[PDB]
Amino acid sequence: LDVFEKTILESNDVPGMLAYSLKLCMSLMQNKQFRNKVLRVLVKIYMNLEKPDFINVCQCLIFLDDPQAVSDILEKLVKEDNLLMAYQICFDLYESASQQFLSSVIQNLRTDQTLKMIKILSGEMAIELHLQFLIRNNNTDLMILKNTKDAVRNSVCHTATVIANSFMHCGTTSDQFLRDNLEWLARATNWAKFTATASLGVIHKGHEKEALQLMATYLPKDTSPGSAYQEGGGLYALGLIHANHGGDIIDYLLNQLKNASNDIVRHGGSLGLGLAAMGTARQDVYDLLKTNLYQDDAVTGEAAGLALGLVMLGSKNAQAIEDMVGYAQETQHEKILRGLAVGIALVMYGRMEEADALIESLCRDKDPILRRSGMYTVAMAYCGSGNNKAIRRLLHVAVSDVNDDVRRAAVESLGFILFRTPEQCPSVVSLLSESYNPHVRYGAAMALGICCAGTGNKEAINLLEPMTNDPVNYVRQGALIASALIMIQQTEITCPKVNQFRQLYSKVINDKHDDVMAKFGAILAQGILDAGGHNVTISLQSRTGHTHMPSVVGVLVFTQFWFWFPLSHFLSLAYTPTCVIGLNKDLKMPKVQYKSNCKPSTFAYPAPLEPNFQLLDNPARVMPAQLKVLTMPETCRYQPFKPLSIGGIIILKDT
Amino acid sequence: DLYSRYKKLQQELEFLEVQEEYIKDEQKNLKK
Amino acid sequence: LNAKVRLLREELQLLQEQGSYVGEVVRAMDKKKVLVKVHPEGKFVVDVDKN
Amino acid sequence: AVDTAEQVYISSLALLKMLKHGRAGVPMEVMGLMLGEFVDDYTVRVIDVFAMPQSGTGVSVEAVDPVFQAKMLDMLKQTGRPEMVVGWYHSHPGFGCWLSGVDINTQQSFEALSERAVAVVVDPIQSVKGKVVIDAFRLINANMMVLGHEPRQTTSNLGHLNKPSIQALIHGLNRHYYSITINYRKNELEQKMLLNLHKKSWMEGLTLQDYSEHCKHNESVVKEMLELAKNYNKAVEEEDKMTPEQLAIKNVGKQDPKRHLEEHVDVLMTSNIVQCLAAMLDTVVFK
Ligand SMILES: [Zn+2]
Repeated sequence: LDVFEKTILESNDVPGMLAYSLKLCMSLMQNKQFRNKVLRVLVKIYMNLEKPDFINVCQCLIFLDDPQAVSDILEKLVKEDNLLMAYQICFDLYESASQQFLSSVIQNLRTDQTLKMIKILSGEMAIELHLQFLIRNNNTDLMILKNTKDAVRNSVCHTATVIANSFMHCGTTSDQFLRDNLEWLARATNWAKFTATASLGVIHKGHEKEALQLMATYLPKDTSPGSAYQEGGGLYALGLIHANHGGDIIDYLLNQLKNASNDIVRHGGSLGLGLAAMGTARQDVYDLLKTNLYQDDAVTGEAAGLALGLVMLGSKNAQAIEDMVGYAQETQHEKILRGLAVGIALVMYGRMEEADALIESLCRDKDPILRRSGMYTVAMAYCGSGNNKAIRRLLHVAVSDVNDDVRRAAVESLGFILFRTPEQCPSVVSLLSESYNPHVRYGAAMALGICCAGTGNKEAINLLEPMTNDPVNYVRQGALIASALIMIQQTEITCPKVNQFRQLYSKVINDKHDDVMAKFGAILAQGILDAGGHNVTISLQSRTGHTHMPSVVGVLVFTQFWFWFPLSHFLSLAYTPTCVIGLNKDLKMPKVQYKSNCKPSTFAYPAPLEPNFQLLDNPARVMPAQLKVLTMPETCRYQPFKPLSIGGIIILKDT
Repeated sequence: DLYSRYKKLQQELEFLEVQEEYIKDEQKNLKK
Repeated sequence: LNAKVRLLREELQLLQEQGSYVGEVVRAMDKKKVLVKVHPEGKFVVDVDKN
Repeated sequence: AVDTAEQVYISSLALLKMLKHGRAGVPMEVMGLMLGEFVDDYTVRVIDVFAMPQSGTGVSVEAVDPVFQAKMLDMLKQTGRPEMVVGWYHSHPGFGCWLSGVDINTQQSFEALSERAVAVVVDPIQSVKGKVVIDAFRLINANMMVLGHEPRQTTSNLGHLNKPSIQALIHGLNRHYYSITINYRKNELEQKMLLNLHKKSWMEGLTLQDYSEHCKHNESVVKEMLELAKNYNKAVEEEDKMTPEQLAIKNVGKQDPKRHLEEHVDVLMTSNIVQCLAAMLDTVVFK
């Protein structure tokens, strides 16, 4: 670095130099031992800079995992007595930093002067700003579902259709597709009630303040109906609404779980508690789950196994690994074993070097379930980082190993690994998209679906088109879901296949000669393609430059809907709104419009079925692909403190 | 610029060697 | 090699569609319809595949 | 209120008994009782199976004998481990895998005593090398169809992995009974004591295979290549003509030296390589 340090100051300035060094270092450096050395040296030149840059001082700090350093840097922006650059950099920190990291900064600031920091770190205003953003512009088509209602039967499509509309209102809280018609809702029962009630949670996600009383409709003393599943789903509902945010719910959920009735509601509590307190590693919750998990009932193992991982996510705790793997060597029940497939895998997250001991122990295990559970470990142990060793082992298992489920999971794990380089990602699945084994094909379709979901890659869709007509019924389901993710919020901007795909969905839902499971992916795909009224998107990466923990964990769980349909609700976590928001000095959101520099057709909504200055107010959405084609009117009294090239909350500066 | 190419290809070569182990590993399994 | 495995795997599902009668077409008719006499069985007026 | 993820695990040993009994009475429909243990509300596992004596002439599974059931069950417990009858199996010679009118009638009897009884059908002729063909089944209530509400309340994409056989669909498949996915349990002690045991020899490696007869075999095979090779010449000129498909169909009545010559060469090289190699290997192992 000494020759690097000397090059920090040179005959040339730092316009792009030292700006492309960071971009290059992140995308090429493999070993972390050297990555940290080069990074913190990259924080040095900013600190000594005459007008130090602060937008990216924290962004480059989060990787190093230095909770204290950010605290002092933030305070030096209060003693200096400017709330502008010390305010904006606080919102980006919340969006892209780990909760343990974020929780590790408040206590420095904490230990109404104390209100300004604490509030801006939880993001509650952002959620409210997000919630206000969603409700402000919601364009969902009643006919789009209406054309699906006529195809609804007494089959699983009913519970598939309830899942579909929930995605179209992820946070909008417009529960009127489910309120205009109810007698149809009472058609499916004895497991849909848990799934349907879950669909309520996703719709109301972010409505934290008015949360408990909205679940109050399902209290024992209020109605007390003949089914306990509907009340159980309320515990599940809290998790979906309160995703990645546990306040008083942790006390509430613990209170409900402490008293245990028949374990048909204890499934929701374990999942609901896990969603409420994901990635926190609180010993209090961990202990309670064990006593529930050790009850050794199949209907409760899946909730316990998955939940146990969620709470202790990214912990590499020795006791948790011993207990989780220990229980998955003597439980005769299989459903609990299934839940531990992701529970142990989740616990080891973003490690890439500490999973070697467990990966060798799991991938070599005799039990078929544990073999795949190890595959997910490598899937998350090396998330994003396109490690060659991980793919090498993964590819060998995906071709030579015996059990089909382990092979299916092996190919799906590829997407998590090569997602940082979407273009190349289809290079490893081209030959595997037509393998002899239908199961390998399904993973291939989902390998692209979760790998390059954000981008509408041309080659990716060309691969999925031929596989959309495969004779294998379930392989067809995987094909459709891949397309829905890949062309999310795409309107003729990526390729002209967006128009055709929607009509392809209809023909497969309107036909009476298609496999009941085959149309399940189609109906669910239609909802995914229009997630949250087109105002949400799925992207495992954040605009700042950090991988989105909730999205990766959620999407991995969503792919696990072969074994538990109601478990297929963990896709709201991966939903991230695509919007740019301007704010006042402290809290006000002004009323300004920023125009675009492209044709209006590209930005246009699908609309129910030549200007170059597209107008959009402050609470306006711009897709990340076209987020760079916007115009900020300099003639306005407000100016953007952040560059208007990477979206999200922006503290607009008045002039 | 050039460093973006020397080390960009280095990944590609270390990639083509991984597809040489998967393709030649499925041959021993496909034939079976 | 992958294609060969696929082909041989579909033959089992393929060598079960009912076979085809062999007949003799005495005279062609109109509207792309022909009149054929089948082996030990009566005559029939049958449509013609577009191929 | 079934879970459409039953996944009836059978055994590594119950299957062999099922097949052996099925083939023994191949013309008829033998019947027996499955001795397994319920574990989950989602899976039913069998462990052992014992046959029931045939009543006599007649390809039917008319009825079971209560006294024989008790005598064997009360006898297996005192030596092995107690087990509860979980289902019955009868072998269909070559019809396929389904339940007939009588088989349905006999099935509701078992379901009356035990709610989650599982009926299994084993086909000993259709199964050939790697496919055993079982497709365990269970009955659907007539009330549901009268009610019209679809049963099995699917809650996972696990049961819709095997396409129902058209032959089975013709009968009461998904109309009078629903299939349950069947998988198997295998362990290394079982596998290593079967795979590494079936086709093995003790000392045949160091045996020189009647050295006098070995060269005689070579002479006969080689002499066949003298005539076979000559026909190869006559099979190269007339080839590479128009309409190779015509050429391809022209090799459907007469031996093709292209393949026949290679077949003999393959056996010739391996026989001598092995036979010769054993010569030097023996010359060092023994003095
Ligand atoms: Zn029968």
